[PDB]
Amino acid sequence: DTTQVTLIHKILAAADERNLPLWIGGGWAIDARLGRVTRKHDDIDLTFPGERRGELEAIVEMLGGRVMEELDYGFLAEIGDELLDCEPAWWADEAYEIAEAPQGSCPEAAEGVIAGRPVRCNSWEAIIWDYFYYADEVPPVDWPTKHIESYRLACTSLGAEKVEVLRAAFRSRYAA
Ligand SMILES: NC[C@H]1O[C@H](O[C@H]2[C@H](O)[C@@H](O[C@H]3O[C@H](CO)[C@@H](O)[C@H](N)[C@H]3O)[C@H](N)C[C@@H]2N)[C@H](N)C[C@@H]1O
Ligand SMILES: Nc1ncnc2c1ncn2[C@@H]1O[C@H](COP(=O)(O)CP(=O)(O)OP(=O)(O)O)[C@@H](O)[C@H]1O
Ligand SMILES: [Mn+2]
Ligand SMILES: [Mn+2]
Repeated sequence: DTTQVTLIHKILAAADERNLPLWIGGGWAIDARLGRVTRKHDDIDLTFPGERRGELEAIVEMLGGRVMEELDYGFLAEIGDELLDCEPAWWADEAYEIAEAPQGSCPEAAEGVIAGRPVRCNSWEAIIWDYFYYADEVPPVDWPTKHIESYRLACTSLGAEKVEVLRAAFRSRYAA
């Protein structure tokens, strides 16, 4: 909705002012890379420089929100009725990287668009990688249609063959 889109704009405007890079992830990242809103989104997934967490928290608080909960992978924040699902990325040689994700997870270039404005967003590979973790908890056939359709859309955008090679790499990484 306009509330989320406006909120995304406000968060990134504030981050830009501090030269704080933030990467849109998850469902909004798919829509950003496509340059098209495809459905309603339940939250906003964000990736932030882990060593600058305080700056993202300060922006959340500046916008009238609060940190709500710590997660195994990051933290949960709330601005009004909108949920922000935040994960750190850590400096790895010459770029920020999400822990355990494929290299290039956090490109410096803005490769997506939301409401006409370029935005940084996680790579297709990083977006798809998180579905592999999900598949390991819940069989894909048992996913809500939301997740099935989002997955298939991301898959088609990147290329099915690239996805199946990536999935083989995931299986190899976590094989036991
Ligand atoms: N990078 C390593 C991590 O990757 C994945 O986490 C991913 C989480 O599963 C993602 O969170 C998802 O799962 C959580 C519940 O775990 C939901 O609350 C949330 N809305 C949903 O988006 C979150 N938004 C991104 C994160 N990369 C793995 N599930 C855990 C792993 O430690
Ligand atoms: N219980 C769970 N365990 C692990 N990964 C999960 C998960 N639930 C969701 N995920 C993964 O997290 C990513 C997206 O998470 P969610 O934010 O909950 C939905 P989404 O694709 O962002 O749509 P949305 O825009 O409506 O939020 C996908 O990779 C999905 O597979
Ligand atoms: Mn989401
Ligand atoms: Mn989420």
